[PDB]
Amino acid sequence: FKAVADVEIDFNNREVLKKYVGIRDHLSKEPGTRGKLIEALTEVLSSIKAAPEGSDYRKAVEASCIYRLKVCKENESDAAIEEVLDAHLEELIKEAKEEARLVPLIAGNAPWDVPADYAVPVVDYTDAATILDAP
Amino acid sequence: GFLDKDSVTERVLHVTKHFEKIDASKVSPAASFEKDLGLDSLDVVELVMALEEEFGLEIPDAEADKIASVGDAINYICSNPMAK
Amino acid sequence: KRLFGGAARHFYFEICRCLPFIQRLHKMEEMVSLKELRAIVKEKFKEYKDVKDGRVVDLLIFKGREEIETYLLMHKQRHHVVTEVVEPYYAKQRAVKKVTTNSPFLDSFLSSGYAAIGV
Amino acid sequence: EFATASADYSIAMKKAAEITGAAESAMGPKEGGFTAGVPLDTFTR
Amino acid sequence: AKVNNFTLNFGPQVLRLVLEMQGEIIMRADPHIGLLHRGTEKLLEYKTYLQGLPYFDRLDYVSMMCMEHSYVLAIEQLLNVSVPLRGQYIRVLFSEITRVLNHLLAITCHSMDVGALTPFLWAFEEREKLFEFYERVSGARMHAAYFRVGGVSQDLPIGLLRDVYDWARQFASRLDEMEELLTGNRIWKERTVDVGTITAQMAWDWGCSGPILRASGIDWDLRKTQPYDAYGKMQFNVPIAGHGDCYDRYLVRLQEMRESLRIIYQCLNEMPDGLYKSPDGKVCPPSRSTMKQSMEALIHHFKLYTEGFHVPAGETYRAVEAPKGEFGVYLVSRGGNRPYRCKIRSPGYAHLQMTDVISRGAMLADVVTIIGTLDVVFGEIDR
Amino acid sequence: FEHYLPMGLEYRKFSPGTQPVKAVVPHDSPKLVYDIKYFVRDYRRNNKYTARTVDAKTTFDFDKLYAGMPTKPEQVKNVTRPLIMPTRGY
Amino acid sequence: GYAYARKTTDKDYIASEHMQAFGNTQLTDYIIKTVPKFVKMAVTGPAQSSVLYQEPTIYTTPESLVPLMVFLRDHTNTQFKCLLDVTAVDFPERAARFEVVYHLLSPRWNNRIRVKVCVDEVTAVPTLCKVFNTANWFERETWDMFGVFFSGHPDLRRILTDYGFTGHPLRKDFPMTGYQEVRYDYGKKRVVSEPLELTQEFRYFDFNSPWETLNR
Amino acid sequence: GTERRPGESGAWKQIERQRYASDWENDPTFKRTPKNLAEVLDDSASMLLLTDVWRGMAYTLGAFFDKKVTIMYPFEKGQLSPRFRGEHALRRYPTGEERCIACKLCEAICPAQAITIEAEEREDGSRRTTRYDIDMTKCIYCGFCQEACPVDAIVEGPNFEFSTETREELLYDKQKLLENGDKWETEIATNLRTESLYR
Ligand SMILES: CCCCCCCCCCCC(=O)SCCNC(=O)CCNC(=O)[C@H](O)C(C)(C)COP(=O)(O)O
Ligand code: SF4
Ligand code: SF4
Repeated sequence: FKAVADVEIDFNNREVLKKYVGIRDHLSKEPGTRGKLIEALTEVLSSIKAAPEGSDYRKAVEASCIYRLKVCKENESDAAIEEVLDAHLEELIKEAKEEARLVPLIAGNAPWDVPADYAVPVVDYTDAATILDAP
Repeated sequence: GFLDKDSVTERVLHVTKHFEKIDASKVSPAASFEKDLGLDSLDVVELVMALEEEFGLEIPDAEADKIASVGDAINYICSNPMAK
Repeated sequence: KRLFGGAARHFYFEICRCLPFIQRLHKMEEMVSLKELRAIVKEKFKEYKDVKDGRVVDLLIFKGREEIETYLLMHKQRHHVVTEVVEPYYAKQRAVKKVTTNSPFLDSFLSSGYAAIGV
Repeated sequence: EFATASADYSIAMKKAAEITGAAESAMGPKEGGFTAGVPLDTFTR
Repeated sequence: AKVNNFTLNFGPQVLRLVLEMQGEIIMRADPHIGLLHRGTEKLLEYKTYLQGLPYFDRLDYVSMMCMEHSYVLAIEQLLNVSVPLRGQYIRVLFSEITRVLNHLLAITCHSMDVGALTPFLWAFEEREKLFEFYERVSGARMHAAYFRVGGVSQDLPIGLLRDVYDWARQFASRLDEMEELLTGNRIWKERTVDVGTITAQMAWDWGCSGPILRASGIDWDLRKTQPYDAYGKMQFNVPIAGHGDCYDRYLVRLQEMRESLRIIYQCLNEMPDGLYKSPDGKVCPPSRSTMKQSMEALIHHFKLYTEGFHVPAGETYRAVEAPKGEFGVYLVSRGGNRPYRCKIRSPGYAHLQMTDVISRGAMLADVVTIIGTLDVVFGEIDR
Repeated sequence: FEHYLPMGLEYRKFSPGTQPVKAVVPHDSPKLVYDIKYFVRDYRRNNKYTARTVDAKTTFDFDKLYAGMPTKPEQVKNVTRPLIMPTRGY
Repeated sequence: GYAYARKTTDKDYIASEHMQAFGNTQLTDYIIKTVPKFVKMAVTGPAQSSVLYQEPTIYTTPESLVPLMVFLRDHTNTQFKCLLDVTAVDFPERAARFEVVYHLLSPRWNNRIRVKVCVDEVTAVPTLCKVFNTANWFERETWDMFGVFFSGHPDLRRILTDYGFTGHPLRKDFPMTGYQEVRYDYGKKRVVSEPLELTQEFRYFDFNSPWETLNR
Repeated sequence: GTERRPGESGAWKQIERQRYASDWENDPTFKRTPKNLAEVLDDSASMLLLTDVWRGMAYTLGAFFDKKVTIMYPFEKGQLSPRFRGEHALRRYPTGEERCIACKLCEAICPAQAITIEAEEREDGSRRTTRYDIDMTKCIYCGFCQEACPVDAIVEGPNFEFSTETREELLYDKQKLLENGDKWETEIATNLRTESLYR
């Protein structure tokens, strides 16, 4: 990106970059770390147990959390987790906290409680260039 | 008993008299709004608003909903401590 | 006891409470009285006395509410009240048993080839 | 086999007209004109 | 004590505002709109697709061809029409000329509302030069009707790129002399710094887009994330600030003018030779010499100018990085030669909804600064 | 510092009605002058919508979805931005 | 609050391969499998984000619009933070003639989605003011233009039309020119509304070919 | 410069924040505290004695002594192109016969419905109009009618100076449009000799 300030800013220092884009003032003044991401993801893994075992929602949340924790485990520096998960760690901790917050509302609504012969029609679109252009 | 039971009665009859859907001689000092005079809820609300205009009061929705008779209106005005 | 929660009479009571402020703000003190205004608004309510659905009743009450705040906030002036509320009522109660023995058909015949549209 | 205009978006229009709960909406006579808000003499035509 | 709010009516003369104050501090702002609502969404159902195109010039009438772009792209997607290369380059070049015109007007009208009168008069002569560029290719200074389904309406006349290069050679000097009056001035800073702050969570929650979104530290440009025409080939930067200030939005808008100049220079050097219109004759009308010499061209000219092409049944939403944010069209097709439903999404409609939460804690003399920095035009707000 | 207001013949030297070189504008491709068949390029009327089999007893395996994702900074693969929209050769 | 400026270099890429593949191919099946009671119908079509892809459209009941939108905002794989608009489309041939349409944008993974609810004239749709703050003015405009009532709204009042305007102009049975028109009266000294008269009436041109195949 | 100061902050929450906490020293867009005597004198010569007002004043005084961009209308005119869409006009062949053949294509394409046409056959068998009206107060000046015409009969000419005092003077009938074409024919032909290379 281009910085509109006429002064020279380093931006290799990651704390300066987090200050300049307003992460400190507007999202989280406390710096997010790898341990806080691990704690938040384990909070999600504890919170999802209110969903039934056979539900696809629980499997989806658990698989996402397990992949995130494996990324956290195999990478020690927080810049590596930033480069893998394509965000700032403050964003990722907020994502995990929001995912943990979501669980009681979904569990109260119970979307998994459909009949056994539940049916959803789907209509898909095929482009003309599939049959007109070269295979 | 804050006010007398005669002048309030003739004032009630006086404001009941000017209603186009009412009969000027069928009105009695002890009647009913529904069976006798033949009024729905909005006519009752209009009559209670006329009574409020004449006696200078404010009758809430529940109290005006309880009023179903000429005698009920006279008793409510007589029991009111802020009547004129 | 009163159909659909008695919401028609509750809304009528609310409008009747709102009415003297309308008369003062729109300066209709020497044009109409509160008694005839209450009778007119009552006559607006009787036109939908045969609605059999409560959701239509709720929508009608919501729309009548929005009409009453657009009258409260001076977004329609006194000439709007004249041309939309009280003169249609006075026309519907003034033409009854006219001084001429012409039927409504013959008045329509002498007016134009087609029925009138609107007011 | 079934192929009655089975290659366009009209498949996705015939359903969405038969979605449950919305395929059984019904009103009484003259009720939609009361909530339409257009002048009532229009319905004398 | 039990202080009631003092209310104020702010202007019939087309924004109407009902403020509430607790002294000199505003507690509430309620915009009343619809004074320019002309019902263009209803009128588009009674037009063919070519007939309804000049309605879009009159939505954001500071930025016309960008409004045309999204409607054209929405039609082209459902029609499955490809645009040739030269037409894509022309569309990118005139979209960036349009962005320069809009940002000139927005910054100078804002600075005139604050009180500085000279930058307005300095920037409008440059606006006159770019209006001459519009007129030389379309014959209209503002409502060009230039972008069409499948390309552009006419080719570039010989001698246009020469003059666009001659304007772009001195535009940076004009922007430089513009900033000498405003950027390092204490009165402008004291009017603009920390006024109407927008954070990122509030920006996404309130549907913001454009230079508001970039001044709150969000890297989101539709010309780089979801590119359209030849914008993926263009090399330019996204300016980023991090306070969410009026001052930061002013700086972001100036830098966006610099980047638009960069894209304009790149388009002036890579303009290819070839077709400017799609060769599908059942969508694009033929040339006037071809129409007067072949039977199929005359039949297609007759039918395309009366019934128009039939768009296949379906729906789409297509958006463009308009100079005020994301401008989008939701087109619903039943299959006819007329749109069944055409919803228009305007960024200024969403930006003006924020005035209740942005003006809280500000004074009366900062309302006009907030309205000026949101960059609102009521043609697109009131459709 | 570049000056506003250029002097004579330094800007718009020729009026647009007196263009010094005649213009020859292409309005058709050379590939389509004598090869005019349309059904091989009818993209408008050849798109299809197909009703999928009713999405009820399918097997969404999340293990395969998360098994194709990277775990190290290198081995992250990114989708490059498209340079132009499709022109189909024109 | 996402898509913070992180890379200081020029990026020549959009998204990652695995997440773009998931969003462009598997998102319909994912949403159907995770929350099946919320979804009644799905269409995967020509992609709001770009001409090159496909994107889903989700049909839902009004009873579950708010939980589905909360799930689509807060779930870790579907982070649809921005609500771009709310609108309606009128289908007078249907039993429920209105389709309320919600467009969403995910800044986290460069995605878009569309959500539809079918109701008639007298069925309320739950408001999304608590989920998205822009839902206020869009629901006000939808009520103004179509007469769709949004229950639980803080102040549902008309926003676009005239002050005394009854009637919903974007319905198919509402006339293009309307019923009333406006002029100044010298006698009443007021601007007055009168029944419509046109000096030249609107000419409707019926162009449609009896050989055309695309009409649906 | 774009630098910030504690005190130059336009609001109150940030003014209260900068005078009770040193969080502004972490932000890189702020100007740092002066460290020695000369820096204090530079900061005071910035705040007192202005010198930021003076740069703008020097620029505007340079503009006072510079060249002007005003044209003296109506002795001097602006610049337009042969594609310019002005007053509508009806054209003839060089013989003197009308080009228009009442095809009603321009009436069909007109998005404003500003054209009204009636026709019958002339006494020599030719297909010609009997009414051709253009409501200039309904027209949007798009030029679509000029594009739809297959015989170059209706054009938008190069005239833009046609303001009137009554609105009845702007409801053009067929005779006035032919009079406009007879007035502007040579200029229209000169414009169309260039624009036929592109159209
Ligand atoms: C300044 C002037 C502005 C005025 C604008 C406000 C106008 C609002 C008018 C619209 C509101 C309505 O009609 S509300 C719709 C009213 N109709 C219904 O609800 C259907 C059921 N019928 C009833 O309720 C009847 O009143 C009845 C059978 C007599 C019940 O007898 P009671 O009554 O004994 O209970
Ligand atoms: S220029 Fe446009 S508005 Fe004027 S007559 Fe031609 S089509 Fe109609
Ligand atoms: S002016 Fe041209 S397009 Fe219009 S009716 Fe005459 S010949 Fe046809």
